[PDB]
Amino acid sequence: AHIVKIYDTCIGCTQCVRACPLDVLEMVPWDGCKASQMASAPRTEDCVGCKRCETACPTDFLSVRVYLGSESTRSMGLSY
Amino acid sequence: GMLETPVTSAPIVATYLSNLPAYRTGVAPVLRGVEIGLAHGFLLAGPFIKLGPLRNVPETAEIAGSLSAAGLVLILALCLSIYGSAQFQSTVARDPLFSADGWSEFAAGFLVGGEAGVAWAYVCTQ
Amino acid sequence: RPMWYPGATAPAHLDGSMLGDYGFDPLRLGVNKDNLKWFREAELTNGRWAMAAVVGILFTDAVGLPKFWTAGAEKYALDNQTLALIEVAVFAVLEGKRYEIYKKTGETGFLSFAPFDPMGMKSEEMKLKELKNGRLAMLAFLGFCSQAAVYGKGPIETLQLHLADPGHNNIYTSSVGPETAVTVAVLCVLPMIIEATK
Amino acid sequence: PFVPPSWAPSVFVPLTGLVLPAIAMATLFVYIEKEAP
Amino acid sequence: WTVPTLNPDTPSPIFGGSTGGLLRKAQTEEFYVITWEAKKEQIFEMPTGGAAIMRQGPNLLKFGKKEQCLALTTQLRNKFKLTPCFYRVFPDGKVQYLHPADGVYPEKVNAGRVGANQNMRRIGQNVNPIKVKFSGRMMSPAEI
Amino acid sequence: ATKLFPKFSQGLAQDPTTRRIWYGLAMAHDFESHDGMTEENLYQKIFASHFGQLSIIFLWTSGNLFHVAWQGNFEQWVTDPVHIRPIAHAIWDPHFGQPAVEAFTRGGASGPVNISTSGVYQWWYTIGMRTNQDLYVGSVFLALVSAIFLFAGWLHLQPNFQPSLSWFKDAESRLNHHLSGLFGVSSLAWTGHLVHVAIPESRGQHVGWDNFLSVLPHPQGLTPFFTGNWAAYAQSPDTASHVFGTAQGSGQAILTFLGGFHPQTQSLWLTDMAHHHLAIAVIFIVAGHMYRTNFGIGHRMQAILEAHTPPSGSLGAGHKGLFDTVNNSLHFQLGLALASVGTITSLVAQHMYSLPPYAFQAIDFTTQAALYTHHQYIAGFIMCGAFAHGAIFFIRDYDPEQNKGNVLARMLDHKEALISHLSWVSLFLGFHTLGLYVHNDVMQAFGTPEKQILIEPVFAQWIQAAHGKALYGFDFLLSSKTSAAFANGQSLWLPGWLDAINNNQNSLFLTIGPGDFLVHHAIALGLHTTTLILVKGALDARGSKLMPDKKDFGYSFPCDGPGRGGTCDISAYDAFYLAVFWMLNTIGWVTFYWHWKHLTLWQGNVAQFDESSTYLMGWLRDYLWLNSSQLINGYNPFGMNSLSVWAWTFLFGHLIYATGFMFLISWRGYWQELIETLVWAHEKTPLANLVYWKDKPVALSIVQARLVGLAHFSVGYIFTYAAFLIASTSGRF
Repeated sequence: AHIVKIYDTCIGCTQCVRACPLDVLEMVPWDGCKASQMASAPRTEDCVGCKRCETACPTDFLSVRVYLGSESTRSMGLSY
Repeated sequence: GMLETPVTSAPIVATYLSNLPAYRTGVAPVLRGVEIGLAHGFLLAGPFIKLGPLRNVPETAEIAGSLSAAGLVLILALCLSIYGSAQFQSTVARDPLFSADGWSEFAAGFLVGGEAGVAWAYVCTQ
Repeated sequence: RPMWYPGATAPAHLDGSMLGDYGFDPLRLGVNKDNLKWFREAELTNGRWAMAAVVGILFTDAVGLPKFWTAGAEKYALDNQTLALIEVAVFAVLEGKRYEIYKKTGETGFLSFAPFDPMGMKSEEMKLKELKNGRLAMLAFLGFCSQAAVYGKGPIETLQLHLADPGHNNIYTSSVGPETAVTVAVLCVLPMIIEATK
Repeated sequence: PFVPPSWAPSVFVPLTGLVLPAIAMATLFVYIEKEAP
Repeated sequence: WTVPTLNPDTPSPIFGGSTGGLLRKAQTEEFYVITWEAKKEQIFEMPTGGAAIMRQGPNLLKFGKKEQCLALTTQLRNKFKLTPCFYRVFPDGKVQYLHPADGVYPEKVNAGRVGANQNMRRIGQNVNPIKVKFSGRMMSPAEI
Repeated sequence: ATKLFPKFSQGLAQDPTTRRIWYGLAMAHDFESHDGMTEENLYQKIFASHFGQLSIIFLWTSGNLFHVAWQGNFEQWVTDPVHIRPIAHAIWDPHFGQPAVEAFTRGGASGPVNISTSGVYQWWYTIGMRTNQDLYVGSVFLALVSAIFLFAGWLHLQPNFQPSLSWFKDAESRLNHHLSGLFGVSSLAWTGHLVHVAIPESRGQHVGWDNFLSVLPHPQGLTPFFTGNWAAYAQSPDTASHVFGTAQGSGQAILTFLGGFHPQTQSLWLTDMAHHHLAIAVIFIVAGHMYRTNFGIGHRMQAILEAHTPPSGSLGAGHKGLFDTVNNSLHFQLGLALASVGTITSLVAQHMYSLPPYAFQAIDFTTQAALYTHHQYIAGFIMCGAFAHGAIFFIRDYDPEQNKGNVLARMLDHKEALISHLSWVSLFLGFHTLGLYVHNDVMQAFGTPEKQILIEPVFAQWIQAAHGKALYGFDFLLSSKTSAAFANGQSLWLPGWLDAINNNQNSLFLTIGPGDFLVHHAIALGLHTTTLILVKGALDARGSKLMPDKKDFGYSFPCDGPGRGGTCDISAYDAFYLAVFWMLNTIGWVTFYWHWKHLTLWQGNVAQFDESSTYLMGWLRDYLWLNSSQLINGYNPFGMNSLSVWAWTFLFGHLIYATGFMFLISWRGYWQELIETLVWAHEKTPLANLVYWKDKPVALSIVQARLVGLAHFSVGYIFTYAAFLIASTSGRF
C-alpha cells in the first residue's frame, strides 16, 4: 500500500479531503492552526496514489505527501 | 447490470455450447481431453502438410506435415500440463476438470488424442 | 544406516522411511512430499524397464543376433507403421490401468491387478531388492549405450576387450578420456566439499 | 583431441534452441506462479 | 448515530445494462454496493457508462471498485444534493460499511476521530535516507 | 495469495498483477533494497556475484577459443594472413535454402561459416598461437579456470568461508595487493610469456610447455640481468626485412624500444611490448608498497585525505571525512571505477586503431572498424553508468553531517553555477556547429563552395607538428632537426616513431582539416551535453525547487504527479534516461567520423572526405547513401549473397528502434484502458473463459516503459550501425 503522511504545516483548509477520489483522508480536531482542524489518513489501504491531495494542498511546501509503496488490487485501481 | 443480446442469449447457441466436450460437466477429464485432442490434431495436420517447406516434394509432404503437427501437439500438451500445475495449487456442482489431478489427466488425454488425430489425418490422405 | 559416502547427512527429508535410502538429494527435487511418491514410482518403473532391457541386450549378444542399436533397421515379418499403431493402442489402455492403480494403492500393477503377484513373494525385503536391481540396471543400460557410442561392438565384446589389457583399455584411454578423468577427480573431491561446509 | 563429431551441430543446435529453452521456460513458469505456504 | 446495515432487497435504478459492469472479481474477491435515497425519479449518469434513472426512494447499485462508488457519491451530492453511503461486500456475505465511516462526511471535522499518519514536523525536518538504510525493507525517511 | 517469486521482496510477492514478474526481474541485483539486508550480507553477495561474473567471462573466452579451434581456419590463416579471411564458427541452420548454403560457404571451409570481425586471430597469432592444438588447450584451461571461479563463488557463501565486514573494508591492503599483485605481478608474468614464447615464436622457433625449460630466451642467459648490463638485451634486434613467423631477418634482442611499427605486420614490435610490460610491472609493483597494512611503514589514506586542505580555505574543509564517505559507500566506489574504466576503454579504442599492436591488424579494415566502434559504445555506456551511480550515491549514501564543509558538500553548494555553465557551453557549441554546417550546406547548394566557412584546426595541427609531423611546416620540437627534444631521442626511439608518423598510409596521427575541426566541435557538443544531463541529474538528485524532498522518494520513481505545473521525468533515473540518448548520439558522431575518414583513407581518396565532410549533405550522400548500396543488395529479387545476413540485421535494427519509439511516445493510461477492455473480452468469451490468468494483466509502469523503450532504442541503434559498418567495410574490401 502507498504511504500517505500529514505534516504540521497543515492549515486545515480541507481541500485535500474534498479532492480525494477514494475517501482516504479526513479531518480531525487540532490546536496547531486557526482552523482548529488537521488532515488525517486512516484509510491508506484504499489509496491509489493519484496525488490529487498534493495538487489541492496550498501550503509551501505541501502538508500531505504520497509515497508510492507496495502495489495491490486496491492500490492499482483494478476493477477485475 | 450486464448487457444481454440475442447472440449470447439464443437457446440454439447455448445448446451447441453445452453439447461441446468442455461444457459436459460430468464425464471423465481424460475422455474430454481425448475428444478435444482428436478434434484438434485432425485439423492441425492440414496447414503443415499443404504449406510447409516440403509441400512441393512428393511422398514426403504428408510425412513432414504430420510430424510437425505431432510436435505441435506435444508442445500443446506440455503447455496444458504446466498450466494445470500453475493454476490448481490449493483449495451446480464443482467440475472435477478444474483440479490438479483433473487437469493432469486432461492434458494426458489431450496428448493421446492429439497424436491419434494426427496419425488418423495422415492415413486419411493415403 | 549407510549413506551415499562415508559421513553424509540426510537432507531433512530422507530420514529413512523409504526403502533404499542413502540421503542422496543434492538438487533437493524430493523436497515436496507429494512429488516424492511420484518420483519413487517413476524410479521403480524406470528400473523395471532397464532391468528387462539390459537382460534382453545381454541375451542378444550371446546368441549372435543383431546388435541392439541396429535391430530396428532389420526387416521383420510386419510393417513398422502397423507396429507403432498397435504399440500406442495397447499401451494407452495398459498405462491408463496402471495409473489408476497408483491413485488407489500407490504402487505398480498390471491391468486390473494392483498387487500383481500370482506366486505371492511380495515382501518388504523383495521391494528393496527390486529397487537396488533397478538402479543397477539403469546404470548398466547407460553403460551399454555409452560403450556402443565410443567403442561400438557390444557389451560382452567390451568386457572381453577389457580383459585383454585392463591397464590400457578403459574409459580413460578412449575418446572420452580427459572428460571422465576430470569428472572422476571432481566427484572424488565432492564429499570433502560437502563435509567442509556442512 | 577435443574435436566434436560431425553430427554434433545437428544434435546440439536443436537441443539448445528448442529442448533446453522449453524445459527452462516450463520450470521457470512453474516457479514464478508457485504460491507460498 | 449507528452503523447502517445493508438491505439486499433494495430496488435498483432503471438501467438497461452495459458491458462496463461487474467482472469475475465480484464473484471471487469482493465488490461494492452503494445505496441512497432519492426525492424523485431522475436521470443520472452511471460511472461505468450510460444513463440510468434513479427511482423515488431507496436505490442500490453494485460496482467493481470503491472509486466508482465515490464518484457516484460525488455526483449525487453535488448535483441532486443527496446523501449516499456504500459498503464493501465479500463473496462469503460479509458487509463492511465504508463511507461516511463515522456517519459524518470527512470534509467536515467530527468529534471522536483519532488522527492517523500525522508527522509532528515539516518536510524539511525529515532525516536523510542514509539514516534509514539497512532497515527491514525499502523505507522512506517520512515513515519514521 | 502470496507468491514465492520474488523471494527477496515481500511487497512484490504480494502483488497480484504481472508487474510482480517484471519488477522481480529488474530488482534482483538491487541487494540494498532486499528484505532483511545487512551490510555484511551485502558485501558477501557482491563477492559471490563477482566470482560468478569472472566464471562467465572465462567461459565465454574458452568458448571463442574452442570454436576457432574447431570450425575455424587458424592453421591456414597463419600461412597467408593477408588474403585469407578469419572464420568465427560454423553455421547450422535448417532454415537455410540451397543458395544461402553456398553463399555462406566461404573462407576455405567445407560448409557455411561466419567471418570473424573480433580480431582474435591477429591477437592469438601475435601472442604465439600457431596450431589448433594450442587453442584447444587454452580453451580447456580457461574452462577449468571458469569452473574454479564458480566454485569459489559458491564456497564463499557457506559458513566458515564468509568474509567479515571488516575484511571488505581493508582498503590499504586491497589497494596494495591490487597494485603489486593483480597489476604488477600479472604484467611481469605477461612479460615472461612475451620474452619466452611470443618473441621466439615470431622468429620461427617453437617454444611450448614441452621445451620452454630447455630453450633460452636470450643467448646470454640471465647473466646481463644480474650483472646490471641490461643494454645487452637490446642488442641485435629484428631488422627491416624480418618475416613474421620465420627466422629470416630475425634478431636476438628481447627488450627494445625501437618505436614505430613492424615493416611487414604494420604493428608494434614484440620486443617493445615486452619491454613496456616489464617497465609498467616494475612501476606497479613499486607502487604496491605505498599503504600501511601490518608492518608500521606505509600510509593511511585517511591521513593523506585529512592533510590535504588549502590554507586559504578555498576548498573549505578540503578532504576531511572523504575517507569514510568513500569506504562506507559502494555507489561512490562503483562510480569511480566505472568512470575510470570508461575513460580507459576510450583510450584503448584510440590507441588500438592508431597504434595497432597485433600482427596484420591494420590490413583487416573490418576488424579495425568493428573494434573501435565496439569499444567506444562500451565506453559510452560505462560512462553513463558512472554518473548514474554518482546520483545513486548522493541519494542513498551521502551524509551532509559527515561531509560538512569538504569539497563534496561545496559541489552541491554551487551546483547551479555548474549546471548553468554546462548549459552555456553546450548552447554555444550547438549553435555555432549547427550554424557553420547549415552555412556550408547553403553555400554548397547555391553552387558556391568557396563561400563556406572552413576554419583550419591550427591547434591540433600544431600538436601534430610537435609530435614530429612535418607536413604543416611548423618545424618545432620533434619537427625541428636542431631541437634538444629531437636530438635526445635520435638514438633510442625517435627514428621509428618519426618514420611511422610521417607515413600517410597508416592511422598514426592522420592529416586533419576543416572537416575534422567541425566534427571535433560536434563531439565536444555531445560530450558537454551528455555531461550536463548526467551532472544535473546527479546534483538535483537530492532535491530542487520543484521537488524539495526528492531524496525521500529514492533514486527511481515515476513522477510527483501533475501538480505544481507537472513533474514528468523529475527523478535522477529520468536524467540518466535522457542522457543515454545523448550518449548514443555522441558515440554515433564519433563512429561516423572514424568510419568515414578510414573508409576514404583505405579507398585511397582522402580528398573525398576533406571536401565532403564540411557540409551535412556530403555526410548523408557520400557516406550513408553511397556506402549502403552493397548492404541493401544482400538479398534482392534476383538472388542473394553472403551479405544478406547484414541486410536482414539492418532491417532488424530499424524495426527494434521503431518499436522502441512506441514505448517512448505512447504512455501507460491508454494501454491500461485497452487492457481493461481485453480483460472484459476474455472474461465474456465462451470456450476461453475456462482458462484464466494467474497474474492480473496490467500495463507496464512508467519507469518500466521508459526502460523498455530505451532498451529497444539502444538495441536497434547498435544492431543497425553494426550491420552497416561490417557490411560496407567487408564488401568494399
